[PDB]
Amino acid sequence: DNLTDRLSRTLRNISGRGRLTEDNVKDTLREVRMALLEADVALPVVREFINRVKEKAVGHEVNKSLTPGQEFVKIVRNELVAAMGEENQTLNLAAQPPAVVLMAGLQGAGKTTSVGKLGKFLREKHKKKVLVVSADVYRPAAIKQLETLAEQVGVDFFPSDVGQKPVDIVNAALKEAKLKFYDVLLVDTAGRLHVDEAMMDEIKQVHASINPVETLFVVDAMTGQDAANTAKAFNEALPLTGVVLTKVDGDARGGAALSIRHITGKPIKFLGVGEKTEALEPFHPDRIASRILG
Ligand SMILES: Nc1nc2c(ncn2[C@@H]2O[C@H](COP(=O)(O)OP(=O)(O)O)[C@@H](OP(=O)(O)OP(=O)(O)O)[C@H]2O)c(=O)[nH]1
Ligand SMILES: [Mg+2]
Repeated sequence: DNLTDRLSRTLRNISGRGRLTEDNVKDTLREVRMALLEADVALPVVREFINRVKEKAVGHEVNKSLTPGQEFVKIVRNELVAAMGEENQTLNLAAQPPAVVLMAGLQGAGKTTSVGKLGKFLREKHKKKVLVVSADVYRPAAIKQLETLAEQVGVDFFPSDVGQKPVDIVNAALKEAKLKFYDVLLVDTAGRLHVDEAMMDEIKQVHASINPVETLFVVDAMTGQDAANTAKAFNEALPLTGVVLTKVDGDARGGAALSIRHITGKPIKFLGVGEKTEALEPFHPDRIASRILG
């Protein structure tokens, strides 16, 4: 990423210094603010991050250590993690089976792909008997896409077709999920390229009839700051439990990851890091912060 190089260079010079002047701390923070802003991180997030470092990096606290540069570096890390999220947020599949995970996103965010990815993760790493279904009757080849995905990853597919109504489709799928003791039902959805009441009304009807335990917004990382604004929109119309940030491999900037948790107020739970089925990665903020700073 270009954020990783910029921050790592700015921090590296400070680490060696055995004492940091207040001007030295202020100058380094201005360079950090520019790097995050250049990475499409939202100003509300950058502003709060810089203020939190400044308060904790007062020279008295930083200069007390024998490695003041090191102490400053590791404040920046701690506050980056705080912005990206709280520890690891997982899906609650511990409630009454079947566990319904309803997935939303605008078209091309990668929700259908992510449906597959998640089903492989739940069966392989959690030994969950999984069933998936598609309420995207607007594109026919889409339903097939899920079907093909479901066999590559080894979950079960509940069939649907163009003529039928999304509410009827998920009601059938839950009924069936109960009858064969499935652990989770993942429910794919249609996307409209914009968060419009047309899209929200359909999701909220599905959502209402099927009481999902997790509502996951799939958002595309290479839309940068829009990802947070798009998810803040869906969240305002129908509350989210988690976000899946897809196409992280190609962004090369970041910012959606730093921005989503604080703009939306809900966590990034998963992270799409490849076109392949294996490329789903639970979101651990500590690991991401470490990579950004080296
Ligand atoms: N690099 C990368 N790509 C991802 C990731 N997740 C999804 N994609 C890509 O997103 C594209 C759209 O996926 P869909 O699953 O159809 O998205 P949708 O359900 O929201 O409509 C796919 O591209 P496609 O159909 O192969 O081509 P195109 O649609 O991009 O033209 C897929 O390969 C990811 O984590 N990393
Ligand atoms: Mg689709």
